[PDB]
Amino acid sequence: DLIVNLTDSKGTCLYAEWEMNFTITYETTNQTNKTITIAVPDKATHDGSSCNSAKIMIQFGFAVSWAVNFTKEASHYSIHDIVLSYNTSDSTVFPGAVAKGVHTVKNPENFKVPLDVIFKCNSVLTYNLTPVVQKYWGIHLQAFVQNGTVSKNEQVCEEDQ
Ligand SMILES: *[C@@H]1O[C@H](CO)[C@@H](O)[C@H](O)[C@H]1NC(C)=O
Ligand SMILES: *[C@@H]1O[C@H](CO)[C@@H](O)[C@H](O)[C@H]1NC(C)=O
Ligand SMILES: *[C@@H]1O[C@H](CO)[C@@H](O)[C@H](O)[C@H]1NC(C)=O
Ligand SMILES: *[C@@H]1O[C@H](CO)[C@@H](O)[C@H](O)[C@H]1NC(C)=O
Ligand SMILES: *[C@@H]1O[C@H](CO)[C@@H](O)[C@H](O)[C@H]1NC(C)=O
Ligand SMILES: [Zn+2]
Ligand SMILES: [Zn+2]
Ligand SMILES: [Zn+2]
Ligand SMILES: [Zn+2]
Ligand SMILES: [Zn+2]
Ligand SMILES: [Zn+2]
Ligand SMILES: [Zn+2]
Ligand SMILES: [Zn+2]
Repeated sequence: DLIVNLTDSKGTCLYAEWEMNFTITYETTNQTNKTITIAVPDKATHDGSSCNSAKIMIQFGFAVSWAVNFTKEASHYSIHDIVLSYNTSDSTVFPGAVAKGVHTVKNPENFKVPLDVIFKCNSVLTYNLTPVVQKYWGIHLQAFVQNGTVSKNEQVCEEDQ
């Protein structure tokens, strides 16, 4: 139940509510592969998150970090540069991994959301980024919150129709 509620001295400047998990395939011994799913729980930290161009950063243990960009007035703010980094030297989640160190998968998505609204999509957005399947859902989002108060006006993703 990921919640990132960033505030300044005038109120909330960024609100994010969502759920995500990552299905990762990595190489294992004797020329094999292992596929695992990591559900990001809450216990995970949001260090580095900030309200130019407000970002969210999520860390979970040794293994996985995740980040996203919000850039204002690319018409009128873009959700961009979604990046997942995972560390296969962590036996805790990647047991039997051949490769060591960090791997990074980039998401080409560049999504558009109006200002002064809250973006809502409780539905599952799936991005197939081999070797990683990213799933996002239960999303309530507003970057660049004005007057310290989250908007009451909703923009709903098409998947919710
Ligand atoms: C976010 O935090 C502020 C201050 O901590 C609080 O007033 C508000 O209810 C929280 N939730 C939002 C803005 O959705
Ligand atoms: C990952 O998310 C999808 C979509 O919400 C869900 O169907 C699946 O059960 C989740 N996997 C785990 C291990 O929680
Ligand atoms: C699967 O394993 C092969 C070798 O068996 C390796 O070359 C390949 O990179 C692995 N793929 C993934 C997604 O782990
Ligand atoms: C996207 O975020 C990265 C850091 O994660 C930052 O360096 C970059 O400037 C951001 N994108 C834009 C268009 O500013
Ligand atoms: C990856 O994990 C291993 C073991 O947990 C650790 O030695 C290494 O420093 C980690 N790398 C990063 C960039 O966190
Ligand atoms: Zn849930
Ligand atoms: Zn809510
Ligand atoms: Zn905090
Ligand atoms: Zn670990
Ligand atoms: Zn890799
Ligand atoms: Zn590539
Ligand atoms: Zn009205
Ligand atoms: Zn449906």
